[PDB]
Amino acid sequence: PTAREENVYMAKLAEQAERYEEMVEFMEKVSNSLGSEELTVEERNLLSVAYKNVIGARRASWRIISSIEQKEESRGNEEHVNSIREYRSKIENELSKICDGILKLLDAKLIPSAASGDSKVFYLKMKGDYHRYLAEFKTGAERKEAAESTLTAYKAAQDIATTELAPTHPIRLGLALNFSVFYYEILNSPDRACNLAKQAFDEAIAELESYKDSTLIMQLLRDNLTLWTSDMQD
Amino acid sequence: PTAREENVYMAKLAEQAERYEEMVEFMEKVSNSTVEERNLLSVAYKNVIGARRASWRIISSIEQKEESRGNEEHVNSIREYRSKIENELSKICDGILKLLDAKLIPSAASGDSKVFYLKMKGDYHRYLAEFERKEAAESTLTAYKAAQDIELAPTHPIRLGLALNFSVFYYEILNSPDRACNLAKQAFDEAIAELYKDSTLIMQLLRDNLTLW
Amino acid sequence: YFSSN
Ligand SMILES: C=CC(C)(C)OC[C@H]1O[C@H](O[C@@H]2C3=C([C@H](C)COC(C)=O)C[C@H](O)[C@]3(C)/C=C3/[C@@H](COC)CC[C@H]3[C@@H](C)[C@H]2O)[C@H](O)[C@@H](OC(C)=O)[C@@H]1O
Repeated sequence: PTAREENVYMAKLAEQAERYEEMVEFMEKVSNSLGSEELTVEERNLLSVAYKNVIGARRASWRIISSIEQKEESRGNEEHVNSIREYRSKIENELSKICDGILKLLDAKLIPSAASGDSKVFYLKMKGDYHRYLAEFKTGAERKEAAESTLTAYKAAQDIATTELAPTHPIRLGLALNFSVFYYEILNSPDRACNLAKQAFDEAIAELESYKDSTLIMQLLRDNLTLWTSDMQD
Repeated sequence: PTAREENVYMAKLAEQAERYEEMVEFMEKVSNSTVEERNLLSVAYKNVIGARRASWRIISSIEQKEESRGNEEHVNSIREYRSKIENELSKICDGILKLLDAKLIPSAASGDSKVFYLKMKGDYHRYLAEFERKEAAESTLTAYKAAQDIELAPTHPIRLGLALNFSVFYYEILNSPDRACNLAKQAFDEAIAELYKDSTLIMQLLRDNLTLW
Repeated sequence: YFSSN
């Protein structure tokens, strides 16, 4: 029962009990004890799932605050808007730290120490995810340089995915799904989004490792495509 | 737009954005100076304590599972993690019990306000009774008793919410389905004889407890 | 808020 086996196990207790912030701290201590050695497949997923649930709740709250704000601004009730603007500012500064916490961990050790192609596309995609989450709320010059880092990290992940990983590889299908989503809402290009996610979907159908894991993304890819292609408006 | 009005508006943003810990703090200042505000402080604290207790149920299940298999070292880690979770339950219950004791319960003027505050006292004491327990259940029965004594129709929600919360305290904490059902059956039929969307929500939950008990 | 992973 080493200290590394202690924190990997204690992360599953915070994961099972929805104590995700502490689950991040446990996996953070797992990473900040390694030189040029990378995390195992489970430890890799653990940390990423831990940060996923954390940033997911913060994002949900931000979308809700932005929506209520844009209604009060649509009404013109200014004394309420100034309060929602201040409240959203607090949420956005947390998101800065949450993305800073993983990006400065991806940039420091996870990406350089990635040896296999599976870990390269993994940690590269992760960078794009949290840089894309910054582009959701950041405005002005920060948004431009955020989507720059989102597009740059997603592209390098695609080079490694298209030459080393198989089309049905989860790490590759998930990369392409996030890639298409980045095109649709952040760059507002449906054809750049659809052509990337149609290309990646059909190469998984043509080629077809248990695919229950992959087909979960294949159902989320086709769902995205189909609803986009529909002429109706969100 | 007074300062008290801003807290009611600010708690709505915390209530809507599923950020419940701050809603208690925004409503905490308002108390240190209405019907909706009474619900605002109740709902914010209710979800805060609900999140912590649910984690403890799975932790106790995860720690009892390892004791069944026999993992003294794994069980030690779970019990230590459980102690930190229980330590949070004391601070969350300490704030609500101190808020009601110092100002809320004493300043309760109407009879409908006295039942609602003493019910929260018995509720937050029942949270202390799940994990000292003899005093917690004592303060739980003492709070639930005077809230039953203090003058309204059974259909009124504060009475039905108290009768359901009190009927559950006897079943799980005191292990007495006889005296518990007699409280839920007496409170349910008295609401049907006198008879509501807010009241029937508890009336459907009163039956769900009795029909499976 | 389209699907993502
Ligand atoms: C380790 C903890 C848990 C959450 C139980 O692991 C769940 C799953 O964790 C992995 O699944 C990942 C993965 C998911 C799979 C698509 C499906 O997993 C399950 C359990 O159904 C869902 C998650 O979003 C997760 C963890 C994340 C990603 C994400 C990673 O970015 C770097 C993009 C794609 C997807 C990858 C990592 C999936 O491979 C594994 O590949 C799965 O096992 C196999 C054979 O694929 C395992 O079931």
